[PDB]
Amino acid sequence: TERTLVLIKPDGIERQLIGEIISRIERKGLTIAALQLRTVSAELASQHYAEHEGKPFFGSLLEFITSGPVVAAIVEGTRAIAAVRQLAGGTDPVQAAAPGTIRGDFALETQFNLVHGSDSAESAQREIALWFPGA
Amino acid sequence: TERTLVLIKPDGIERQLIGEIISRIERKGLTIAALQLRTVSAELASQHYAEHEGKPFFGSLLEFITSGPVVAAIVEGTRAIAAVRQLAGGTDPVQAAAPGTIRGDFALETQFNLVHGSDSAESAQREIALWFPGA
Amino acid sequence: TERTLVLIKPDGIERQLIGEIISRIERKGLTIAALQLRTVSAELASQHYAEHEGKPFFGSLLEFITSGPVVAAIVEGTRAIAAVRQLAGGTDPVQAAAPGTIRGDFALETQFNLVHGSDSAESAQREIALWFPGA
Amino acid sequence: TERTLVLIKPDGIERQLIGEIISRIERKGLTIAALQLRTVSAELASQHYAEHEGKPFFGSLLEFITSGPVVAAIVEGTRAIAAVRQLAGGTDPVQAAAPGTIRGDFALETQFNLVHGSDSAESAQREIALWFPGA
Amino acid sequence: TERTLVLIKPDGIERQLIGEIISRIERKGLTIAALQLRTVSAELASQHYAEHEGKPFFGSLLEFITSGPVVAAIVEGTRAIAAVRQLAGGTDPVQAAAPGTIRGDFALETQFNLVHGSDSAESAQREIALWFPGA
Amino acid sequence: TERTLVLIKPDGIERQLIGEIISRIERKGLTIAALQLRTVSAELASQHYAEHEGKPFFGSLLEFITSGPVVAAIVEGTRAIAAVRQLAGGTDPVQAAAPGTIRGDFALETQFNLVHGSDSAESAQREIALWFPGA
Repeated sequence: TERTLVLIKPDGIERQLIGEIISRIERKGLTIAALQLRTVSAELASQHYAEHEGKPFFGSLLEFITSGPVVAAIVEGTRAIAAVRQLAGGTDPVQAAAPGTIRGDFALETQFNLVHGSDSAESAQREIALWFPGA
Repeated sequence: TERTLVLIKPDGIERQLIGEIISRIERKGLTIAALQLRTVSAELASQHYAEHEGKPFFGSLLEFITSGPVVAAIVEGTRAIAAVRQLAGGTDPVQAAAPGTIRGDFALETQFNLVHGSDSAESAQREIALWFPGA
Repeated sequence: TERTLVLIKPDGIERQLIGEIISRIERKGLTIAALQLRTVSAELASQHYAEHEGKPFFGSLLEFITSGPVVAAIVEGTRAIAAVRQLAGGTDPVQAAAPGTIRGDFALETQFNLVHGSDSAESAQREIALWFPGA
Repeated sequence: TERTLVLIKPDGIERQLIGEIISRIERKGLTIAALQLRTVSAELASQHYAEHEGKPFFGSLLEFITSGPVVAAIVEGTRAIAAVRQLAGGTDPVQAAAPGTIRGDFALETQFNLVHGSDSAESAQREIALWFPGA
Repeated sequence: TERTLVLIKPDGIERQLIGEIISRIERKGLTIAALQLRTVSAELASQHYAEHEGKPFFGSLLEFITSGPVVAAIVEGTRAIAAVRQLAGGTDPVQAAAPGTIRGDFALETQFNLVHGSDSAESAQREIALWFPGA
Repeated sequence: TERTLVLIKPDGIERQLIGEIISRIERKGLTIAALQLRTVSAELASQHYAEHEGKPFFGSLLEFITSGPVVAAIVEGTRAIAAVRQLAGGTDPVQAAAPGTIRGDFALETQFNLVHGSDSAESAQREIALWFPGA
C-alpha cells in the first residue's frame, strides 16, 4: 500500500467540490489517512512548486495557491499514486482529461483544474513530507 | 468566451434525460444562455441538415428530428464548443463514445444518440443563427 | 392530467441547479410540456405577484424576479400540481422544507428558495395563461 | 451567520461516507471553515461527552468515539446550526430520521448514527473551543 | 436481525429502477439475502393479495401483478422490516410518501407505486414462505 | 438483439454495488432478462473458468468465485455484448479501465474487479447455457 498527496486547490473549494472529490477517492477503494483544510504560506508554496521557479508562470502560480485555503490529504492504498492520477485526469481538462474524471467532468481551463495528485513515488515522498512533516 | 448550439433530440426527451444532460453542462462550468423546448419545422429541419440534402437518408432524418419536440440551447463559456463535444462523446455510443460521456452512459445506437453539439466555431454561428435568430 | 407552472428563479440559475431541478421533475414521472429561459418584465412580475400588491416586501419581490433570467416551464401529468409542490418543499427551506426536497437539500433562506410551483388548480390556470399565452 | 461543529464519527469513516456527508453540507449552501481528520484522546472524548459523566454507557461511549479516527469540521453560514441538524436527521435513524437525511438514508441503529451536529448556539461554542482551541 | 420481503413490481421494472431501488437498500446498511427476477402465477398472486379478495379492485390487482415480471428479494438486517418501510414511503406517493423515499421521488399514483415491503413480522414470515419456499 | 451474461462477483456484493452496477446497465438502455443471487459450486466454477485450467492462478480463481454468493444476470438488447464490456471497462481497473466505467470508478486490483461480461457471442451462448440451463 503506497501513499500519495492530494490537494484540492482554491478553485475546487470555491466551487464546492470537496465532498465530490473525496467521494470519488473513497468509492475507488482508497482510504483517507490524513485530511486538513489550511492556508498556504509562500514558503510552502515555493517549495511545492520548486521545479518551476525559473518558468514565467511561477509568479502567478504561487499567487493562486495562496489566494485561498486548500484541502490537503494523504491518500493510502493499493496503487494509490496511479489510481489518484487516473481519477483526476490529464492536466488540460478539455483536451487531455477524459469525461468521467474529476477534471473532465468539472473543469474548463488548465489554470483552474481543481486538484493535484503526486505524479510519482519519488514525488509523493517529497510532497507528503513537505505538507505533513513527520508522517 | 465562445458559444455553441446544443440540441437534445426527441429520443433524449422521450427517455427523460433533459435535466441529466443540462446538469452535466452546468457542472462542467458552462452557462446556459438560451433554453427552449420547441417543435421543429420541416423547413427548419432541412436547413439544419442541409449538408445531407443529397444523401439517401435525408428523408428519415427530417422525419425523426420532427417526430417530436426538441430542446435547443445556447451554451456559453470558455472552450464551450470543444467542451460540449467532449461531454457528448463520439457519434457511435458504443464504439466511439467513452463511458462517462452522455452517449457513452445512455445510448446504444448512432441513430438515437440523444444530443447534438456544434462541431466547430464555424457551424456554431450557422446553427445558432437558424435556431436563435438575433442572439 | 393536470398542468402546473414551474419557475426556476434567478438564484436557482445562479447556483447552476437547472438540470438538477428538472431531473427531479422528470424522475418523478412528470413531463415537461413547455420550457423557456427568459427575462421578466416589470409588468409580468406585477401580475404574477398580484396578491402581494399591498405588502412591505412587494417591492423587493419585483426587484428580485427581475434581477436576472428565469426558467419557466409547464409541467404536465397526473397530480402535477400537488406533485411539484411535494418536490419543492415548504417555503422556509430550513423549518418547513423536508430534506429530500429541492428547498430542503439546497436552500437556506426563504428569500432565495430557488423555485416556484403553482399552489392550486385556480392559481395554475392563471399562471399558465400569464407565462405561456395561447399554450 | 453562525458556526456549528460537525463530527463524522468512526462508523461514518469506516463506511466511506466522508465525501457524501460533506457534499450534502456544501450543496446546502454552507461553507467548511475548518476540516481535520484526527484521533480523539479519551481525555478529549470525556470532555466532549461530559454530559453523561455518570450514566452507565459512558464507558463504551468513550471506547467507540476513541476506537477510530474522526473528521471534525466547523460549518459556517446562515442558520448553520439548525441547517446541519435538519440535514443529519433525528437520533434514531429509523424512527426519528426522515428519508433524505444523512441518518435516514444510511443508518440503522442509534449507536452508529454516523454524524454529530451541535444542537445550539451555546453547545456550538463549547464544542468548537474544545475541538478547535483558539478559533 | 430480521428479514422482510421486497417486491419490485412490474411498473418498477418497466421504468428501469431496479438498481436504484436496490442501491437504496444497500446504502441503508441492509443486506440482500435472496434476489430473483421471475413471473407471477395467478395462484401466487391470489395468495399474496388474499387480504383483498372480497374487494372491487382485487381483480385489477391480480391482473397487474401478473402482467409482467417482478423482482423478489429477501432483505436481512437490524430493524429490516421497519427500515424497508421507511425507505419505501407511504402508499400514496404524493400525499403520504415523503420526498427522499422511493415512492416520494419516483411515483405519482397509488396503483403504480413501484415496490412492496412486508408491513410486519407476521406478514414477513408469510410472504417469505410464499415467495421463497424453504428459505 | 443479442444477449450476454453478467456476473457480479463476491467482491462486488461485499462492497454493496449491486444496485449501482445494475443501474448502469439499465440507464444504458439494456434490459435485465434474468437476475438471480446464488452460490457457485466447484463444478460450475470449473466449467465457467475452463479456459484457465492449467494456469498458476486457476486454483485461487475457483476459491474466490466460490467464497461467497454472486449475482448472475442475462442482459439483453442491441449490441448488448459489446455494450456491457464498454460499461465494465478493461481487466486492470487502474491501467486498462477508463474512469467512468465500473472498474475504473470502483476497483483497484485485477483480482477484485467486481464484474464479468461475456467477451464474445460464442462465449455468451456457452456462459448463458451454463448459468441459466434451458433459456
